[PDB]
Amino acid sequence: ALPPRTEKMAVDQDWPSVYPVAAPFKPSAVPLPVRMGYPVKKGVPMAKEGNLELLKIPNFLHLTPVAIKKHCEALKDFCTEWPAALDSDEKCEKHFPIEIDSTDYVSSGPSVRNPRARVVVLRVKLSSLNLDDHAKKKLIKLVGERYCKTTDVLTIKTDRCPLRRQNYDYAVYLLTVLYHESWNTEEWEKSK
Amino acid sequence: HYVDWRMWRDVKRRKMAYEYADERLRINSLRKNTILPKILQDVADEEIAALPRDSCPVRIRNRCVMTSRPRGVKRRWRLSRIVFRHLADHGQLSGIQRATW
Amino acid sequence: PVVTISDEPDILYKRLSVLVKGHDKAVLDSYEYFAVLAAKELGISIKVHEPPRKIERFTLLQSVHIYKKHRVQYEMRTLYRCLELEHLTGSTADVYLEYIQRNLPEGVAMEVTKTQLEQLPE
Amino acid sequence: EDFIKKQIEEFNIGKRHLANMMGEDPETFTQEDIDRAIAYLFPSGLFEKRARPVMKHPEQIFPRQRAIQWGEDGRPFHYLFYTGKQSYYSLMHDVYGMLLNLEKHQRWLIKEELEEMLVEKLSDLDYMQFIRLLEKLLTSQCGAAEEEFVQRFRRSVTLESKKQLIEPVQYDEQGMAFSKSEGKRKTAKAEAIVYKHGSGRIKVNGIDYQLYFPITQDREQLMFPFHFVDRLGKHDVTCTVSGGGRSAQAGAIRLAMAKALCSFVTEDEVEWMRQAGLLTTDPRVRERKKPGQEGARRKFTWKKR
Amino acid sequence: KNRAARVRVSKGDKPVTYEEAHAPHYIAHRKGWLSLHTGNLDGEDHAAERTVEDVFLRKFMWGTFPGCLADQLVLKRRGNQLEICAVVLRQLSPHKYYFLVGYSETLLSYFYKCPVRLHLQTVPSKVVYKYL
Amino acid sequence: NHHTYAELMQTLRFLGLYRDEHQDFMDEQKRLKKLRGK
Amino acid sequence: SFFTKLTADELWKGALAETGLNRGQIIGEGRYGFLWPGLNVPLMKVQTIAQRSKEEQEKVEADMIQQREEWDRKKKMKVKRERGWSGNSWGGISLGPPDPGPCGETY
Amino acid sequence: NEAGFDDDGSEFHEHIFLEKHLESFPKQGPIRHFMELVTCGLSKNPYLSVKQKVEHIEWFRNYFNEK
RNA sequence: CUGGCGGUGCUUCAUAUCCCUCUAGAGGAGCCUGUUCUGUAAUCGAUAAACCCCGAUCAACCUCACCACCUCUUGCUCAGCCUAUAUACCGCCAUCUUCAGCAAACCCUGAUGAAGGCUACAAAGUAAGCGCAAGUACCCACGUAAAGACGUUAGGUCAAGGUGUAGCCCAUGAGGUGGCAAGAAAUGGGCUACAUUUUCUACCCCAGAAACGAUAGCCCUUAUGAAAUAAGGGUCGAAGGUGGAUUUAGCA
Ligand SMILES: [Mg+2]
Ligand SMILES: [Mg+2]
Ligand SMILES: [Mg+2]
Ligand SMILES: [Mg+2]
Ligand SMILES: [Mg+2]
Ligand SMILES: [Mg+2]
Repeated sequence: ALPPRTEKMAVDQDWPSVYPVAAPFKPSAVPLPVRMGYPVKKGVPMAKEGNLELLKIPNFLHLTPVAIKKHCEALKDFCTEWPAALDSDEKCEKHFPIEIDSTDYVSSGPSVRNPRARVVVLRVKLSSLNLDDHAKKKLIKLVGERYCKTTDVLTIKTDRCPLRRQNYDYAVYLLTVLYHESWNTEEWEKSK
Repeated sequence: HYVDWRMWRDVKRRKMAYEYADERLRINSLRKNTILPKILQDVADEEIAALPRDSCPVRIRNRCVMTSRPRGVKRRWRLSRIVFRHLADHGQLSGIQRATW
Repeated sequence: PVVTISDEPDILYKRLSVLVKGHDKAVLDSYEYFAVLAAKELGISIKVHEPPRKIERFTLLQSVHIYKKHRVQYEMRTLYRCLELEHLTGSTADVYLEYIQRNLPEGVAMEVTKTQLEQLPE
Repeated sequence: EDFIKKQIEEFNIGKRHLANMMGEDPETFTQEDIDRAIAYLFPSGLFEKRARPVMKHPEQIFPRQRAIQWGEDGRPFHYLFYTGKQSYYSLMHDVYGMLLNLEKHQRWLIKEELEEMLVEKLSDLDYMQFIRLLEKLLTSQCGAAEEEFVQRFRRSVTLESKKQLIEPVQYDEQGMAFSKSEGKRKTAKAEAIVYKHGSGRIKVNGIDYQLYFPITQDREQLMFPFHFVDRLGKHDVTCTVSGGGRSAQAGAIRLAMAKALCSFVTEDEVEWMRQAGLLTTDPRVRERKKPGQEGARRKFTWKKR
Repeated sequence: KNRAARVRVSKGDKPVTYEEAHAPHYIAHRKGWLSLHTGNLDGEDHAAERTVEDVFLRKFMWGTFPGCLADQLVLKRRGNQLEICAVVLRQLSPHKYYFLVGYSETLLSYFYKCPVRLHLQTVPSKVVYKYL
Repeated sequence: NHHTYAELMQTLRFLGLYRDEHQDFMDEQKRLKKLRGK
Repeated sequence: SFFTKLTADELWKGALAETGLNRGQIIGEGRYGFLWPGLNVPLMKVQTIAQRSKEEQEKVEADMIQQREEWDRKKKMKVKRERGWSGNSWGGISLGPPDPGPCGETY
Repeated sequence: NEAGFDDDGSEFHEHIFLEKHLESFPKQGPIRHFMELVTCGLSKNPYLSVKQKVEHIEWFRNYFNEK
């Protein structure tokens, strides 16, 4: 008696009250007798209930479309506005030339220590600045693998410290110091 | 408490090369060099020539655990192709299959 | 929401570049479909396609003892789906990634989200 | 046989539960729900196409066999029951009776198809005899009802491969009758813009074809299509070649020019070009390097000898 | 020939499961992957330690139940979730089942610093592939 | 190192919640050889 | 070690080799275990918590060894087949009758 | 990836600013240049801290110009 | 009694698989490379059929898994063995396959014996189960990685790794310390030249030397080490003028 919640389950029941948690397949708690397996010769797939293949699937039986809509309605919160600064990778850089990257990769195994969140680059568009009287001849030489033609992509990979936000802070401080020093160019910087 | 012996030899050699870190570090950093004085270079040479075995940092040969095989081994899975092939044949590895192109 | 309502200025996020990585085709397809569905439910205009695959077929023999005239390889039909969100806020993207990771596909179908801040220069 | 009905009832209960899952009102859903399921909560990933999750109502998948072959004190359903496959022999006897009746008055399917249609596993010579009887019936006084009854077991002709996908002349973009095209040759692709007028030269990748390929074979390949159509000079192009190297790019440009020509050319010349061989891509493409061999197909020396 | 994991025909009603009947050239074709772990990934790295941990967990779980694990497990790493799908067989009473399950769960959760949990395979029919 | 791991496996076996097939078989074979020895 | 070890199929097929145990100690018992309130108790409705000792465990191990010896003795289940006609030959001996066919007539 | 892997702080002005903290030997050989190169390599390595770099520089200067 | 055999006559026939035909690397030779095996304190795996750029995606003490000196029967192992029984295994796999079928359960053919189940103007097959076929994905459906049935060499292996049984239990294991890299002799698997093709140069094809190949080894070394391996700079700058009936893949 007491079948595996297959025949005793009432018909037309509240399914959201069956798989609310992000649970696995659970071959014993699956009222879906799905047939899985390769045929033998000329007949029907193998077993009926939990199959080895069914478990080998990454397992997404949990959270059905109804539960998906429920989770979406739950996540409906957090509606922060976004500015319409015109895309095309032009006005966005004109507003703020710097373009820092603060990602959050996903870790594997039971360890969260992922040496990958320290990525940082101060990709500031110098063309958007456009306030260099004599610093044009100074910045072109004070950096090697930078200074393009169409758009000046000043991307000084500043990754010296063992973090990201303080790395960007130090990069901005160094850029400000360099700009202040270039405001009063040297004496032998003209002849190149 | 291993079953074979080559595994234990590799373990001992690797741990001896790792423990004595500063010595071999300075030796490898200062020996073969054309700059700076040669006094410290000769000192490191004498140190590495007078010390006994089970310490030199040149004791790294990729081997596996299931067989302890040095021939054909990769650092990605710390095991040999045979162990990798044995695990793939049982369908215990994701993405591995026959070269279907 | 229940995240301590504050009044300080937020960080200007831009472009949530994502890149899924895996081996199985059906698993990656399911992951990208679920991601696109959730994004459309959130209301974010995005694009999707298929970048070039990256497969480094390592070397190995076909047998175990002695065999060279008959060799074999172990490749994979891996795929990638760049589910990048063009311009959006940081909190919404963070909550979205949290909901994703709360039940991500084991092994295959691993995402590599990436943002791009801005802030003021000096 | 009872196991079939047991599994049918089990799958019916499963489908009932599945329908109860969704809170919407459409119960007689189509393949959309199964597709969504396979995409979300059933992504196997098996390369094969049979062991994949294809859960479906077995009311139509589970095949059927001969039900009961007797009733009240034996009594089968025909007088040819002891002959094995009574249905086929009864149909043959009916065909012979119709043959005799017609005499008094005055494509085909495969064996597996006939077996699937009926419930008997017929051989080949019996099928040949059946075809002979059907041919005798069709020949014995050509009528209409019998002809249709015989064709019921046949198919139509459905002729294919005749007309060519005539591409429009394309007058948009600019005030010139250009036409897009492509070309493949050992992993290569391009997009040409062959105009209709301009009796002069051609701009290959923005530069004349003098400093690009001084070899005469390249110019001959470029002329191949224009020479085949005889519209030589009256053509200007500004194609953008990419991929390949030398002969690959030459063949790609040749195919692109041939397609651009066939786009706006009479059906006769279009078919002549299509049949001559200068539109499709030959199988000569970068093959898969054999891992169990040194080079491509060159196997080891003393392999079998 | 190649008997990497297959079993040629012999009798008719012999014992055999899904994993105990497959060819090497059908690892991903007619057969699935019993370990969708975060190891052998690309272009992502980290595979040696992941495979070692997977093998250790599988061997430990096989050693737990005495004479009840015919096929390996199917580990699932949903970030910080270790889901086990063992092919367990009805041994004796449910009290021992619950006691052992809870003990193992608590032990693994306190050891690996990650929640672990398993589920029995209460099915009255194995995953037989070939009748053999 | 397989030292702490070996001790943990031995403790688990003592607790009656593990299995050591190869080790027990080797120990039995060694006992048989000693009985036949030496 | 253990990583280098294997399951049991290889050992069994090597010890048998035909080409060319899980029964004794229970999981609840151990070489140095104690009374686990989880099992080895009634329905637990109210329960008692206790622990075993080294002497009790040794006594249980001795009892298990005696049970194993008894099982080994029982394994020698030899029966003298009634010698039909001659010895070591399938002579005159009755086994069983033919079961009924698909029609009937109990034979 | 914040729950760990902090590697202490830097205050955006501790790991790089190593000009003063050098202990320059009487400028007459390549020892100062080698120390500058070592400091550059340490600054370019984001897997170190302030105390670690300070101890490394101290040990280097000692083992070099102990005398 | 049905088979292996047919240099049995014959039937379907072999499509690069076979002779008549050739496209071409290699055969006389330079370089990486080992085979029958030599040597001590530097095992090697049937090291023929399926080894001789196979395991080696490679041999400075690790890699060489092979031996001696400081000590043991707790030897890091509540010891192991890379020690052996291929007449006992698990393990991977070519071969015939470039075929065509094997048979449980039934019912028949021999006065029921070793056996067989046999042809449509039909003379006994339905044939559990394993198959080509359905291709498993792609350059679609030919073609590629791999077969393609019961099987073929007590098949290779007790040592790629583990293992019944025996031996070491003053080891053939070793905790710490010391030891090779060369072909006496032949050879072949890959990059190379005998010709203007060895050098392709600023141009990959609008302009041409030595009239030959114009090596290796050695020194400075990218790397390091107690003994060089892919190769950049200098020197040598050779070996022989497609050289033996030819050899193997190729129907694009
Ligand atoms: Mg042998
Ligand atoms: Mg084969
Ligand atoms: Mg096929
Ligand atoms: Mg193939
Ligand atoms: Mg053998
Ligand atoms: Mg010894």
